[PDB]
Amino acid sequence: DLCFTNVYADSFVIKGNEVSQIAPGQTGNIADYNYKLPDDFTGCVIAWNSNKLDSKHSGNYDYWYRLFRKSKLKPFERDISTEIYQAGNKPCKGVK
Amino acid sequence: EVFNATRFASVYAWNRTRISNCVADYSVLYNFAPFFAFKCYGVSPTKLN
Ligand SMILES: *[C@@H]1O[C@H](CO)[C@@H](O[C@@H]2O[C@H](CO)[C@@H](O)[C@H](O)[C@@H]2O)[C@H](O)[C@H]1NC(C)=O
Ligand SMILES: *[C@@H]1O[C@H](CO)[C@@H](O)[C@H](O)[C@H]1NC(C)=O
Repeated sequence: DLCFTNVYADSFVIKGNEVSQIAPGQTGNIADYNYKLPDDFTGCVIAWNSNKLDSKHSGNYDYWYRLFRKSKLKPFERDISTEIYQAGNKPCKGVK
Repeated sequence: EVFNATRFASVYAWNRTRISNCVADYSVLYNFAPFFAFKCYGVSPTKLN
C-alpha cells in the first residue's frame, strides 16, 4: 500500500556473517570499506542462500572484496580501484 | 609492545597495562592489525587523534 518515487536495487554476493554486517549504522571490513548503509536508510535488504550458482567442483574465485582502503566508505558510494595500500612510508609502486 | 606481545594471557587472568606520558598516534595501531572488530563506543575511531 506504499508508493515510491524511485527504487534502487543494489545486488552483490557476500558471506554469511557479512549479511548481519549490512545494516544502517554498523562496523567492520564490509560495513566500512565496501558497503556503508546510511544511518537514515529508507529501504531494506534481502538475502538468501545461493550455494548452487556460486559454487562448483575444483572451486571458484570470481568474486572479490576490499579490506584495504585509505578511509571509511561514505554511504552509497563505489570505490572500484586497484591501488596498493601504503604501509610505512615507502610507495613500492607496481609490486606487492 | 602492547600489540606485539607473545603471551596475551587468558580471559580469566587478563593482563592489565597502563599508558601514560605519551603522544598517542593510532596510525601505528592501524598498521599492525588486519582488523576484524573495531566497534568503538566511547569515542569515534575516525575522530580519535
Ligand atoms: C602484560 O604484558 C606486557 C607485554 O607482554 C607487559 O609489559 C612489559 O612487561 C615486561 C615483563 O614481562 C616488562 O619488563 C616491560 O617493562 C613491560 O612492562 C606487562 O608488564 C604485562 N602486565 C601484566 C599485569 O602481566
Ligand atoms: C614484532 O616486532 C618485530 C620486530 O622485529 C617484528 O618483526 C614483528 O613483525 C612484530 N610483530 C607484531 C605482531 O607486531
